[PDB]
Amino acid sequence: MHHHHHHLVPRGSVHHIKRRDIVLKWELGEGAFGKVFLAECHNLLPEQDKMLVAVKALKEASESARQDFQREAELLTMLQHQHIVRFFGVCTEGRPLLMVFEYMRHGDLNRFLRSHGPVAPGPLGLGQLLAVASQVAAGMVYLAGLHFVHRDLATRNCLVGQGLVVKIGDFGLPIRWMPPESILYRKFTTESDVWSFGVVLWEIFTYGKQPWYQLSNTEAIDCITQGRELERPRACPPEVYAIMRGCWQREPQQRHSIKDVHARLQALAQAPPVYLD
Ligand SMILES: CC(C)n1cc(C(=O)c2ccnc(NC(=O)Nc3ccc(F)cc3F)c2)c2c(N)ncnc21
Repeated sequence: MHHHHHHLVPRGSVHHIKRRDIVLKWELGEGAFGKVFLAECHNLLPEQDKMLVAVKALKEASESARQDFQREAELLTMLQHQHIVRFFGVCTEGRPLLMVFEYMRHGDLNRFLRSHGPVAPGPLGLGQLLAVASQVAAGMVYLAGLHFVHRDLATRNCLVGQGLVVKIGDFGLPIRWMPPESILYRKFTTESDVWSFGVVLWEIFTYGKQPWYQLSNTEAIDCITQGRELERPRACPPEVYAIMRGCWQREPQQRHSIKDVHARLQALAQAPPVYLD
């Protein structure tokens, strides 16, 4: 399950949290690897008595999922960046096994985009869309630097916190976000992650619409394999569509580097261009 991350070697140990220090509130969602709960966590940070956290409860026993749980926890503790979801540790005392993350109050970025279409309620402006995009790109620059291939970058896998802080996570094939080599040859690299970033930029600029929404799953596989490109969104300035096109070069080695994509988005976010649909 985590074999593609074998070159990543953990330094220190995973942080352990006592079960009685976690107080579950209510389910936030579930999906692939178990239920996720909002909870209060005690004695985690020396400054605060209690704080809000998101807790993932492992469903299996197993003991194949237990070995995978330990490796996953070792990898998550290695990821420390302003734009990567913050992992606090595990609770391994009894069943179920728990993973604890910093709570992000505004939830997933896909739902956030869809509810702020054409926190401060209302439509996100160009500056805000560029700030979201720049933050996701900053997280992807960090993962590329670590040689960590995400494999499922999409707005549904990003979280929004206080003050519109955006962080990348992975909550559980995502064919519509994949380049041809990933669909056809299962080749997942820093370059397939940059292609998925281009699709995330398209999601941001369409306010969370599904890529290839006009097509069935089969039609979308065929279109990606044939090389058809997603259309420029109405809210997307020409400068931003050029970034998307750079991410979508058919040849992986011709795609723009995430460092340059991030730097371009930084320049545009600190600007932004005078564009009106
Ligand atoms: C949308 C709801 C239900 N939700 C999920 C929250 C999580 O943080 C969460 C849930 C389950 N697994 C992970 N795993 C993870 O992110 N792994 C991971 C991270 C970076 C990376 F590059 C690769 C990775 F595999 C984290 C969450 C929150 N923290 N706040 C609010 N809602 C949350």
